Amino acid sequence: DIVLNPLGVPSRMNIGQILETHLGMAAKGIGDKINAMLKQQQEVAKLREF
Amino acid sequence: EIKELLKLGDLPTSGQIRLYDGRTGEQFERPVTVGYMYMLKLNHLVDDKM
Amino acid sequence: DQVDYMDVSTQQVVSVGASLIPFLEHDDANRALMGANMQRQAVPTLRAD
Amino acid sequence: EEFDAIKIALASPDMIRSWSFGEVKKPETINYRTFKPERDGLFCARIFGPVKDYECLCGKYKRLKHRGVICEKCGVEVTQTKVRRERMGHIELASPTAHIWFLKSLPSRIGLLLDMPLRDIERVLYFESYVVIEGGMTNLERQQILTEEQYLDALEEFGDEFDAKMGAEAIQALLKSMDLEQECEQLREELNETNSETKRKKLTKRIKLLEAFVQSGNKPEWMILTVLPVLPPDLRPLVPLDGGRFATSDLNDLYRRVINRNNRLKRLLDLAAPDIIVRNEKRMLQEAVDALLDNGRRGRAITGSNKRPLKSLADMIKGKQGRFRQNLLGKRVDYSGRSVITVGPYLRLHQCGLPKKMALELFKPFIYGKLELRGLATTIKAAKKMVEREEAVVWDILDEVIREHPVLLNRAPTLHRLGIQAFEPVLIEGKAIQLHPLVCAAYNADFDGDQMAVHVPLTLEAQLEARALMMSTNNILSPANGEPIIVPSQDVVLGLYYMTRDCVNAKGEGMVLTGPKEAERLYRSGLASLHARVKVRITEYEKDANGELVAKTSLKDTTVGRAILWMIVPKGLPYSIVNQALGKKAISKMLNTCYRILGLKPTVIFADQIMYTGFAYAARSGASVGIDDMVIPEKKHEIISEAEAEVAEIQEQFQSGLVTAGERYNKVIDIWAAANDRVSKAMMDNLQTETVINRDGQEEKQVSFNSIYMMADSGARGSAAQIRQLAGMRGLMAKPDGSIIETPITANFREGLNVLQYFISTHGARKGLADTALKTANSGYLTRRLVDVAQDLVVTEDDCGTHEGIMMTPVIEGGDVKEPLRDRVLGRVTAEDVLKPGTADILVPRNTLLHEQWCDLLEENSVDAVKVRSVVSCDTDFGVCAHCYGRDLARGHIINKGEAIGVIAAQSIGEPGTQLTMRTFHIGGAASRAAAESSIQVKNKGSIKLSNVKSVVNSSGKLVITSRNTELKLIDEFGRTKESYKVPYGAVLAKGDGEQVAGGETVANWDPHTMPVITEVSGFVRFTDMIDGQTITRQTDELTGLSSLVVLDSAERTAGGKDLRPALKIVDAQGNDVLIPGTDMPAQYFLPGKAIVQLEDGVQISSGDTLARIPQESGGTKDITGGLPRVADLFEARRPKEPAILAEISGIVSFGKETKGKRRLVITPVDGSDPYEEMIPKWRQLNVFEGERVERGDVISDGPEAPHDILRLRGVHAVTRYIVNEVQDVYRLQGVKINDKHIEVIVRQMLRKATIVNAGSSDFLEGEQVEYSRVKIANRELEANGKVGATYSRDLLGITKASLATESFISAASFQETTRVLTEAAVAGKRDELRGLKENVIVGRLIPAGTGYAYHQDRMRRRAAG
Amino acid sequence: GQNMRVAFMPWNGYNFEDSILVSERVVQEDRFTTIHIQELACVSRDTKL
Repeated sequence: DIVLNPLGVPSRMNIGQILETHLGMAAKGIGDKINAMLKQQQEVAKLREF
Repeated sequence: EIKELLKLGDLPTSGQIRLYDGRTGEQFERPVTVGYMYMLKLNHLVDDKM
Repeated sequence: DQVDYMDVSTQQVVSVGASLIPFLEHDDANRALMGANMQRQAVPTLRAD
Repeated sequence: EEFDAIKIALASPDMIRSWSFGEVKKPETINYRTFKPERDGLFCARIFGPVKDYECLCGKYKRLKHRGVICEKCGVEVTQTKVRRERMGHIELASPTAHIWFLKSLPSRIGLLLDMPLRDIERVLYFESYVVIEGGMTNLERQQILTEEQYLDALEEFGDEFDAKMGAEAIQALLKSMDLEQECEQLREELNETNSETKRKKLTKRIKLLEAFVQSGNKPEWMILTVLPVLPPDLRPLVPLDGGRFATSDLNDLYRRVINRNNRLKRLLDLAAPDIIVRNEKRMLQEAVDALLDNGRRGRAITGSNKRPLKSLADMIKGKQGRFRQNLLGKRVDYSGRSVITVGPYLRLHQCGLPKKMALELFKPFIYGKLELRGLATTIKAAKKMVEREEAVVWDILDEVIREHPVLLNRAPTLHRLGIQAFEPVLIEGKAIQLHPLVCAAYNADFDGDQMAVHVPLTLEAQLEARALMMSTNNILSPANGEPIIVPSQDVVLGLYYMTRDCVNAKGEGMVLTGPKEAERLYRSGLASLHARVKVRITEYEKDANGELVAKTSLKDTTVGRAILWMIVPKGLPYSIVNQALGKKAISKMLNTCYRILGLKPTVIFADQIMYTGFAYAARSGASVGIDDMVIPEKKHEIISEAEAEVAEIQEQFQSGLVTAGERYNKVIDIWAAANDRVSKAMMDNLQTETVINRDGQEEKQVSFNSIYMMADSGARGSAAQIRQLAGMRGLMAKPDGSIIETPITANFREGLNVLQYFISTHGARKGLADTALKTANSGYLTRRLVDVAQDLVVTEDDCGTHEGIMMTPVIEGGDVKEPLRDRVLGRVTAEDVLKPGTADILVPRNTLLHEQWCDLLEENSVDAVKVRSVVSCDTDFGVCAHCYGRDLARGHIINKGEAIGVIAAQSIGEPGTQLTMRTFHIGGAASRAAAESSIQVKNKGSIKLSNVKSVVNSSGKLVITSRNTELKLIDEFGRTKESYKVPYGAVLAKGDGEQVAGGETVANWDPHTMPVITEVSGFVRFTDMIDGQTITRQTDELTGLSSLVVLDSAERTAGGKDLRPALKIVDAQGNDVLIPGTDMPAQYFLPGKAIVQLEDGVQISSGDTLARIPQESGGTKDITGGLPRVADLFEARRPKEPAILAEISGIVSFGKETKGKRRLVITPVDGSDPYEEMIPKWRQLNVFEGERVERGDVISDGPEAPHDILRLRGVHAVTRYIVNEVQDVYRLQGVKINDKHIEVIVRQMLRKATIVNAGSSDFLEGEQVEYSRVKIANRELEANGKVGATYSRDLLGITKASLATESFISAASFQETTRVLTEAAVAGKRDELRGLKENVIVGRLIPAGTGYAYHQDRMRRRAAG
Repeated sequence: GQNMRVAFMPWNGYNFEDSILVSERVVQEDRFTTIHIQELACVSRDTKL
């Protein structure tokens, strides 16, 4: 959806948005897994355990 | 811990995945750092600034 | 025996408007200042998420 | 209507009355019922005309036909409303008033003309004491002050002859009764008798003021004020605000107060008020006049409406928010707009993208015009509604309105010339203006959400001059240097560099291709990468000797990306330049070569093609950054452990009591610096290769492909500090106030930081931020000053015919050559060709433009120094010529007539400082450390070649330089000067002259703690006038007999040893005298004050040291944020704290009487019989002991040198070159390439004033400051007529003094200090016939420069014809 | 603000100098959409006539 500019990022002596992007990718993967497990009605106990 | 959380959500531990261009469909040489972020915006309205 | 007092946490120095950054120690002081300004001058959206 | 000049003089009362058309008596403004002005009010309709458009007061005189009919009821002349704009009133005062700003303004010209201090005239005007106007009796005379009691005591005795009044009346009577001619004759007779410096200068200034007042035709009675003018009603408006309330003006209130006080004074005088009340009312009227003219500067300001005092005309003229720099220089302009930037090329180089609305609101007049042209609309009023409806035909016509139409873009602030460019717009969607990608370095505006200004030229003249002059295709170079201003960002361009790189031998390598198109097809089809080592059949074209092309086809070992880049390069550049890696400097050199070889037309196409190719291939590449990219070496933990172990060892040694505080601090600093260096080296060694991959069996070592290392090698921004802060150790931080912090940061931004290190780096980051934010204003002030100084430069003639110049030898800073001769004399006109034997005595023509071929010829011939025509050494009057400036840095060719020289140079000097302070500090900020102590090391291999040396072989068989000023040069086989060092007096060298030296050899031994006296022949020391207790003393030491005798100064000598000067007589073993070889004076060295003798009588003394260290360090600070005061004081001609006193006249120099320890330096020349004595303080250190045969301008004392004495003693060219080098070294330390011509322009503009001490024929006396052009014209006339000439003395002045000394008082007042300049122009009565550019800017006429050069020469030839 | 996908990669000039390139789904889903309220006051004042 959004494309940033990697030119001024490494020059401003700050990692920042890189770690934020990695953590957001982790959260989005967790959310996609939760959504995929919720689209089915296998077992609520499995959802609780996950 | 970030790599562990990425591995939990069934994601690569490197946090850098290659993409496909929406114009030609060619694969890039080096992978791309993608993920979810939280963007904000000031007032800065072009309707008022212009 | 040379320790007198201990701080409560690490967020006691930086205020909320500048500590809301998820990764503060990975940014420069000027970068963190500009980010705190852009965050305190933000604008709400239609559907808050 | 066209005025020729602008005259300023004193106004006459009758003339002020004639200016007005009625007298204002009542202070009534309006009525609370009707808004009609009173018939005797401030803005009455009878005095200043009608209020409405051709309408009387009572509304009876309708039918506008009635013009100039005075009514019988209201009495209003039916005219237009603009009549009130160009008319003023007057007020009839009862008692005269003294003009406040005529005596309060320095240097109190009233007190100078009256020969009376300011306190006396203040006590007289404020009715504190009485003054005698003219005394007929022999008791008192003119200018005698008497108090209240003294006046009563003197009035009861005599009568009918003691003339005395109160304040203004007395001063007016004195000015009326005085005679100017008699006083001038008396002053001229008194100046011939006495020559006391202070009194002579005072009387000279008084005579100058009197002569100016006489030649101006002004009257002394005009100094008082009896009828003051009234401000026009339109300048002081009174209109109701939108909130149902009224908005008054402070000037209206001031005029009302003045009128009320005048009415009260009249009522008091008509009713015979007492003396005290009359004095109080007159004092109040004087205070009111003061507040109306200059509100509250000598006392307390008048309290305003709520809390703040009113502003008067003096505040409207002098203040920063005044009219000058807000409505004359720059102000609001019609047909303008402000918009937001956009990030996308979407066009070509000379085109920009604009939204439909900009022309929606600005091109509507053209829309209506071309609507009436074709007739698609009925009338203009209907066309306006049709445009407001936004029809399709409206946009169809606007598309033709915008077809080939110029438009000016602006970024605030506009520092350099590239800040104002012209383009052509194209209608797009989205209401943000797009900006060209390559003009980001021209406007110095990053794409962070800035605002751009859009302006539209209307006249065909302005449209054509914007299309031709200020086009991005025509203006491609920077005005600072001949290098292309396109020094780009864009990791896109980094990816271009990556295309120009190599990689592993993976699938795709091992073929041969026929041309770049085959490689392009192979890379686009998706078969291999752009790193395959593939031989390409490159057909390269080279220019011929006449201008043709030479075709040659051969195989070249290269890659696919380099072949594509060569394909992008047109058929006008060689292949040997692209055969290497293309970084920042590489593409900069490529663009410079394409400009200097091909021209200007194909360069734009090449730039567009290469930028489109870069964008496309970067979008196809897909680079990124990640945590896994930046690796951390495992040796960092070991280095930290070693550092903390060494710190613990230092602490253990400090606890034992063996290391002090400073030594421990320095050792800790050095250890942490070494640790940081080792960490950086390990980081580089770990990040450089990263190429452990088998390459067809055996491995291969190459560079890595990490995003950070690639971005650093390509040079997006360029910094290793960011690299070591992100991957390794951040470095050392400094305390906010005192010193550098002892404990540095060990972690980095990859592993995270704690609160302590973050808080300790934040106070330095914000410190640097505040520093650059506060210096961004000092830089702007410096640019303002530099523009104000150099503003009257015009190119009138091609050449002036001057053979004198300056031999510009390449100044080699230290060992490495910083600026060679090629980069120094590029674009200069040479004169007085020096014949230097090179290869076969190559001759150089005279007055020829130095091209790249001439530069190559000079490099092959290895010319030492070349003499050119400098700006200071010019001869053309009223500015400079084209041959003394050289090649223009804008067009690339020789500059023609019309183009300015001063403003461009000022902008080019002012822009790099601001650009650096805004760019470097906003990205990163920290603190560094610099070294102080140096060592002895010679790396270059050459031969010793001394210059101006008088050395002699000593007893040890070595060559010791026996001269003061001697620079050790290093000559090579090619015959050029490489190294140059300052050799102190008495330095023991290693070799002689002509012998070959090696690398790393001690050539001299300039020990700061040991400066021995050079002794030629050994001899027994004889004590002459050296008695213990009288002049010297005895001090018992701890050694085995090596005592120390301290020669006491005259402050502790006895009464008998006053004139007894101690010396050291050198005799033989028997007692005979020894003469100095070469002269007749015997060997006798006089020991200076505080002389230390090591050995007593009986043993010969050797290597005497009677000096100290006294280490004093000069400037040369860090980045421009901390160095701006240096260049500021350099351009202001500042005097140093320790001025180096130079020798005035060459000859025998000796001493004299010394009172209180102050040294006296008497100069006794061998030709001049009159001695010259100089006062030297006691604490000043001298180099020579008695005196040598020094020359004019010899370094006597140590420390910095003052530029004022150098110009007077050594010469103008020497001080000019010194100032140029001193200013250029600051930019050399910061890495800024600025040519010396911009500095020489300002130097010449600062040397436009000189004094004349002679007996001439024209109006030139001793001690007058005349413009350099005027004295040049006078010398020309004297040489053409054959009369006796006059010798001038050039003096150096700062920015403020040279600006105030300009003949153009308009620009000097608009810049700063407006009121004093106006008073000087009114008193002296100058004549300004539109000389400066600021005058033409204010009056809105054609500039006498550039395109207006034709109009300027036409008006000049018309004035000369009649 | 709002949570959206972000990728660090160059382009054809839409990420020239620290800019932001967005997609169409951001506008289609009403993301980053605000509501402005401009005041307009009409006052009635009687004149002297």
